[PDB]
Formats: sequence, C-alpha cells, structure tokens
Amino acid sequence: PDMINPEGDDNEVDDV
Amino acid sequence: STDFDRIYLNSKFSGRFRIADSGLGWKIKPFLLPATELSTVQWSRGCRGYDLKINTKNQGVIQLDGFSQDDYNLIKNDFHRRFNIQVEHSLRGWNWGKTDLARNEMVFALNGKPTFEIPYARINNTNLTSKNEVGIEFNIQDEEYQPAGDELVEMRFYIIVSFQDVFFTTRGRYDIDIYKNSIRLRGKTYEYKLQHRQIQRIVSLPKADDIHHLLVLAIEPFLVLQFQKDEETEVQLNLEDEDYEENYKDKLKKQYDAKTHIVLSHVLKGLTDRRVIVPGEYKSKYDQCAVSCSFKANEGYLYPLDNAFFFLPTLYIPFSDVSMVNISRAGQTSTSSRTFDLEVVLRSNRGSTTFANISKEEQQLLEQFLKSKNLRVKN
Amino acid sequence: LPTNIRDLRIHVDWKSQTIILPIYGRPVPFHINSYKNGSKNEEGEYTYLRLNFNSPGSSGGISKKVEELPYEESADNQFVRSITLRSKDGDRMSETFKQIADLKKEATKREQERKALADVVQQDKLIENKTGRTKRLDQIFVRPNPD
Repeated sequence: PDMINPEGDDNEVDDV
Repeated sequence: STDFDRIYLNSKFSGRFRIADSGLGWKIKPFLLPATELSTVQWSRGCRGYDLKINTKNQGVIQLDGFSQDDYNLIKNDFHRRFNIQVEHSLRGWNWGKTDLARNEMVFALNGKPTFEIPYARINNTNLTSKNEVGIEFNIQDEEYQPAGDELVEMRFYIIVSFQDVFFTTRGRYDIDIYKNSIRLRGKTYEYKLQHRQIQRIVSLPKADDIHHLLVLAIEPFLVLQFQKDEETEVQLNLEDEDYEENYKDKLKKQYDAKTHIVLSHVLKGLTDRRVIVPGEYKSKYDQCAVSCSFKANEGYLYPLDNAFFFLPTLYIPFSDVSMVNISRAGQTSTSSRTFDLEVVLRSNRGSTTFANISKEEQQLLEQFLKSKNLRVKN
Repeated sequence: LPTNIRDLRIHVDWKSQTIILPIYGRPVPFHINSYKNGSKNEEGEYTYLRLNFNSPGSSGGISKKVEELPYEESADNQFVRSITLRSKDGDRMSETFKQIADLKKEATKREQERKALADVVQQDKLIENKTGRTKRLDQIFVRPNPD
C-alpha cells in the first residue's frame, strides 16, 4: 500500500 | 406575601425570608432591604441556584438562592405592582478578560460580558508582587462540617499566645498562634486551622543524645515538633489579668519564664484539659532512652512507656491492644550485633509489626521490661 | 444548565471540555485549555486544592511570548493565573479532581487543533475546463494519495 520502493519493500521478518 | 424556610443565603446553611410592600426581610440577626435601595435584577437560569440576583446601593449584592422555577412567575408578580422591573453573565469560558475596580466589587468582563463580582465584605487580606500579581487571601467562616460545604481560600490574578520560628515535621519552619477556641498555623506553605476538640493527646519525649526534644500531638495523624535543648525564653499572653484566670482555669500565670517547649506543652495540657504522658524511667544500653531500629527502610527511635510503645512513620503500639509478642534470633557469629528481631501482633486491627536489628543488651533490656510489665511473649 | 440546579459540591463536565466554578456562590465558566494544572495539599485535618490556569507567566516560561490561545487573540489582555479552595469538609474532592485531569486530553486536542491552524495560505478557487475537450491519460498511479 505504501510502495516505499518500486523495486521492493521490506519483508518484515523478525530479527534473530 | 409568602413564607419559606428553605431559602439559602450566604459558605453557610439556609435561612428565612419575608416579602413585604415596604421591603424585604431576611432573617438568618434580621436584615431589612428597602425598595428604594434596589438597582437591578439579574434573575436568570444560566447560573446555578436559579433565583433572584438583585443589586443594592448599600455596598452589598442580594444573591438570594433556593427558589423553584415556578417562582419566577410569582415573585415577579410582586414586582409588577411596585417595581415594574423585568429581569433579563458570561458563558464563553475563555481565559481572556478585563479587570475593572468598581466601588465595592471587582468586575471580570470578558469582552462586554461580566463574569465575577466579589464584594469587599468577605475579603480578609491582599498581597501584591513586583510583576503586578495580585493575590487575595480570604477566611470563610466555617461553623460546622455539614453547613460549610465547599469554600474558597485564595484567589490569584495577573495584571492569646503566638510563637515564631517553629520547626515542624508534619516538614518545615512556620509559626503557630492560639485563638480563643482554635489554633492557626501560618507560614510560607499554607494556613491551617486546628480545633481543640480535634486534638486528643499531647506527649513530650527526649532524644537519645538529649540535645533535642520531640513534642507529639495526636489529633483525630500526629504532628511532631523538634525543639532544641537551649530554648529557654519567656513568653506572655495578650489578655487581661482577671480574664486569664478564668480562661486557663488558673493553671499558669500570665508571665512565666521557663523552657519554651515545656511552656507550649503546659499550654496544650491546659487547653486540652487532659492528663499528659511523661517519658518512662527505663534505661536502655549506654544510658539511652530509646532504641534505634529499621522499619520501612527508615531509621526510627522506639521507646516504651507505661501503657504504649512509640516508634518514631510515627506509630503507637498499646499494651492492651497488642495481642502477643515474640522474639526471633538465629545462630551465627554476627548475632551479637543487631540480628535479633521482635514482632508484636495485635488482633484489634489485625496488624503485626516487626522491629529487627536488636543487639543482645537491647534485647535483654526489652525482656526485662516485658517481664516487669508481665506482657505475653510467645515462644 | 448544569447537572443539578444546586451547586454545593463542585461538579465538572467533560462533554463540553469546560468547567463551572462557584466563586463564593457566583458561578463562572472556564475552559480546559484555559486551565494549566492542579494540585492538592493536606495538613492535619485541613485540605487545600489549587488550580493554576493557563496565562502569561504560567503557560509560558518567558513572559510576553507568542501563545495561540492567550497572546495571539490578544497579546495585552488581562488573564487569570490561579485559584485556591478548601474541600476538607467532604471526602468527594477526588471525584471532581479526576475530571479536571480527564479534561487534559481535551485540552491537548484543543492544542492540536490550534497547531492545525498553521499554514493558513491555501489554494484558490478552481475553475474547471469548460472550453471543450480536456487532456487525460489512463493507467496512471499516484503515490501521495490516501487511498
């Protein structure tokens, strides 16, 4: 919905 | 005319009113308001206490209250015969306004809408600052708990015997004065009024090093005053030589020179008309009068007496109220230096208080005092 | 009108985001944004409650500053600073004092609305192209839209 980048946005995966 | 016993007037209770052709008679000290003294009527439902709000030329505003909504068709029926005046403040609530000094009121007009009009009869004192800040401090005549209600103390705006230099803990330095039937505490913090009937007990105790004395006044929690041992100054009472004999029941003279804390304690005992509790004659370790102990992460002095033990928050454990006592101690090399503890349990309020950090000699003295007092020590 | 015709106890309303105070039997209205804060003190059996209002020297650290409510409306107007009263005769001052703290959210909403008054210069009135055809495209995406 935001489209930060045309190329791809963050996966939002948790930090190990 | 009409008669009603539920008319409220003046931080007080209700009164009575009487309508007449010549004027209005308001009785709380009867007062008469003539018909030639009224100027304007501000009776409206926009404010609380929907009744007549009349303006008078005798430096007072008749702010009568306690009338029903059906009385506006009745009381104005008494107004169309002679006065023939029709009754029409501020509702914006904004901080913007203008202060105007009237002949007897202080008009707060927020852009043509007057909001406040305080007469000068209830004013007590006024103070001013360098930044044109005006503070009016009043004293509402409170008579009972029920009839006083809510009362104002100070308003701020921007444009017998008395003592001095008294240090109190319940904390600061202020002054106290004794009235005919009250006591006024004044200072930079606040102003307080204390009744003699509200005061219950007064006691005086010394410190461990005997350099300062603590006066504990329990009023129904307890106010503690610390005084120096060098306070030896004379005091005088601003009263008649014959009236003071009847006032204090000839307990003390008008002029007397002694310790100031002892004089204050004697004055409190004379005013309260109750027996005082002297400190006990029991001696602690190294000829001390109290034992230091830790409670609520605070160091305090606990001292026994004839009927109760006082720990200085300030707590009082009575001998009759405490159901049982017990002593706990462990086995170690450091057991002789503040390791034993004493716990007292009371079933009247269902409360247990434990005082730890007691040495061997202090515990032996406490056990000797308990054996002398024949208290129940659980094992 | 108020919750009751009589006002022996201090009643505070939260829907209008304002309060009414009887100044010794004389009611006056005040705004939640016009009031700064409040505090209470207890000494023995005496209780003193103070309510400090928002004004020059109280709302702002430096006097004669720029304030949206007090100073932008009128930079040289008289304002109230604080009031004090006693509620030691009744154990109902806490319920009235909780509503004053509940009105702080409405005061913050009023402050947010006052800061929303900034950037007053806006677009002019727009006339649509009524002179025949208008130029358009298809398949156009727009990024700063709230869609």
